[PDB]
Amino acid sequence: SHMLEMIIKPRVRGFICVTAHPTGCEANVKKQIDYVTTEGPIANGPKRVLVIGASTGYGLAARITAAFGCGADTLGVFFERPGEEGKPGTSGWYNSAAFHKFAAQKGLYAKSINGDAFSDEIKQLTIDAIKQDLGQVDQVIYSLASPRRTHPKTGEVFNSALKPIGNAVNLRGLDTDKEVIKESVLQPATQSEIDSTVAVMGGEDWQMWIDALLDAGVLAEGAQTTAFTYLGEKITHDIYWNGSIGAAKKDLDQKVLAIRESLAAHGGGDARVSVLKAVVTQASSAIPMMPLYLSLLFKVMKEKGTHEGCIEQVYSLYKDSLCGDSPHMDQEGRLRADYKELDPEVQNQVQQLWDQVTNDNIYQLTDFVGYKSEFLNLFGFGIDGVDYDADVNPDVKIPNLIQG
Ligand SMILES: NC(=O)C1=CN([C@@H]2O[C@H](COP(=O)(O)OP(=O)(O)OC[C@H]3O[C@@H](n4cnc5c(N)ncnc54)[C@H](O)[C@@H]3O)[C@@H](O)[C@H]2O)C=CC1
Ligand code: NA
Repeated sequence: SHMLEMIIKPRVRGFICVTAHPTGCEANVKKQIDYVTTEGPIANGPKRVLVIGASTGYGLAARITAAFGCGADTLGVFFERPGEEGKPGTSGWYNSAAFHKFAAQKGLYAKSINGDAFSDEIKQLTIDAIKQDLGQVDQVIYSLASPRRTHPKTGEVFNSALKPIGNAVNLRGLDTDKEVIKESVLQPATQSEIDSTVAVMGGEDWQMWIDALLDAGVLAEGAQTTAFTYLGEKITHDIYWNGSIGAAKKDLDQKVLAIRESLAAHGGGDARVSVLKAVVTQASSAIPMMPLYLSLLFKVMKEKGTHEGCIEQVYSLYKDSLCGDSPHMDQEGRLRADYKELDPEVQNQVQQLWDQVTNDNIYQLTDFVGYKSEFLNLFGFGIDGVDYDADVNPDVKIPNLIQG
């Protein structure tokens, strides 16, 4: 009778929210779109863009930036769960439904492919879509965050590890359920754990993608590809940059060589690793220390007027560096968009606060309030203008969605 609709509220445990709100996710996507259109157009951008990991976080922001900033037709790949009666879909599903809605309103092409981007099947479906619709693509954004990867050949399942390397580490953090500041000791990764992490979050699959598009002739001349990375403040180095996930990110710096080699022989193509700031996403919230680190960083950067989320960061990456006349390069040939997080004065303040925070001063020393708000926003909760009291049909459909 009324069974087709429901009132959807957050159900949160740690860094996991098992519900998502379709109306709220739509409004969140609209907010990011309106940011881009308010900042204004970006000149000399790609007009045909493939985003791998296009449904949430930085990849969603890249899709929105490319489409509503550069005016691009966009093809997205992601791995999300559709809604069904009584069972809300994932936020990325609802985000992507909204993206298709708003793109079509603006007369922009938007097609998506839902499935495992690590697989040959999904690469071929993507190839088929480009051939049918666009001819070629000018830019490929590589923005996957995953705990696992099934090798497309051997069928071996690799699982990522988020551990330090060498020595065990005493890592402080904020338990967001209990609101306590506490520490735990993380054991170092074994060689197998490191290899598995490089296999998942390293650059092999990115390479596989560019080669497959190349072989099929659906990569255009003067095209560009970038994969997102994080270097972070020195305080994050034990768990991130110099940890197992860092070994994977370091591999991007090496794969950006052979991939760039393949592309540069193809009409003068290129590849870069783009370094971005820490933001609240499904991925970051799951990394040890990150909820505490983000709570502090948010506070410090807000004090300086430099706080940004996904859309602000990616908009500036496109405008300043991917398409801009004065790009921000480092000594490694990485594109850097993260310098405001890495400023020595910011690092110093974050470090001082890191060593002062307790159960009783969390709200005086940090922006845990902001962290919590942004975390809920990911899932479509706490958004302006959304009536959370209203029943909603969780079964939200997407036109031009190819299910793998
Ligand atoms: N979150 C952060 O602070 C930062 C993240 N980055 C990097 O940006 C990239 C994206 O991260 P986030 O935006 O944080 O993650 P996210 O969790 O918001 O998004 C992950 C995306 O990958 C997709 N995905 C995951 N597995 C897939 C699969 N097997 N097949 C197809 N799609 C799949 C998801 O659908 C989603 O679109 C990552 O490389 C991450 O390391 C870089 C700087 C900092
Ligand atoms: Na992403």
